[PDB]
Amino acid sequence: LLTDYGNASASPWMKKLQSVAQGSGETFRILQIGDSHTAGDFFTDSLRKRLQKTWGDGGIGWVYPANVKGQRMAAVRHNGNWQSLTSRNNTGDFPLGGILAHTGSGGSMTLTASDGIASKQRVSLFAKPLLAEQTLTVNGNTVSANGGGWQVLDTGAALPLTIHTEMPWDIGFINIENPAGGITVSAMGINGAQLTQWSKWRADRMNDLAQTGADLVILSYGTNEAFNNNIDIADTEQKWLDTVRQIRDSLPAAGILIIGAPESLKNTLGVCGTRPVRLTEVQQMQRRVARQGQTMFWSWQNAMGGICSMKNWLNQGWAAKDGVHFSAKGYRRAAEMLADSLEELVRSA
Repeated sequence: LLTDYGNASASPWMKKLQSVAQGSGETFRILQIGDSHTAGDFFTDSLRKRLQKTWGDGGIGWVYPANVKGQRMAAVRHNGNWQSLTSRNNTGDFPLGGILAHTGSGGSMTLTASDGIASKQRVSLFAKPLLAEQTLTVNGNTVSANGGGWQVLDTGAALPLTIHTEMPWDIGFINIENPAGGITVSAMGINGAQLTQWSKWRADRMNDLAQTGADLVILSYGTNEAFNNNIDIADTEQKWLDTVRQIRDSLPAAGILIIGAPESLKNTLGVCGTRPVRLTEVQQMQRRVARQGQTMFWSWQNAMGGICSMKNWLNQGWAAKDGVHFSAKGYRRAAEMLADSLEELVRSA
């Protein structure tokens, strides 16, 4: 299911994962950026809880600053008055991820862990104050911007985490990491999004990517590309290649993993017809990009059983009735196979 068009065993990220496996105390950071499959967190959470069992619970990772409508964090619950805005339907000075929250004056936000660890964790926030040297608090402690513009605030706190804002800030993803090291899986999904739609985010987004410290970047798109009947494959392929180059420039030591689009259906009639007219071309394009960019490629369609499988997963309670989105059990099933492949690769090094 997983093809390596690069050299995983000899790569710096692999060497770091192995060190983490031996309990070196580092944090190995997995960042899946994708569409609605990613934004639901069912696929990514399965991946989270499994890889964390295998190599260590490094903490919840990069999570939303607030509740996002139609999207889901499994590993944190939100309680506050911030308002999330997303690039799905809107414009904005978005940091990497397509997500920001206006806090307003007198703003307040608390994130409480669906489980917990209650000891002081490492905390970073993407954040942009209205005014240059402005402040906010985290569990009562004063945390300060330097200059203005988007930046990462580095601090430390225990969960539950309460952020107060006397005057307005915009806040992006927030990083929460166990200081004992281990694995984090971060889910940066936008409902309906395509990979080329990083262009909706701010110009310095690659600078943001560099600040996430991701050691493995998983790109999960293709579904919505496939639903554009007039997509230019040739042109799209370039922008995919160029996006891969940019990732490599900004995170020279990261591994890159491309998840080929799973089978989706235009309609659900008669032995898994009908596929979107352009699905196959997008799938084949993704593999080509993987190979040229020396990336890893996980075939989600093969993982399902190959062509004509969506109706079967549909019949099996693994897919939604729309033939495009999966059920919770469906995502957990698919993520487990990815996990399998990842552990198989590392075991093989």
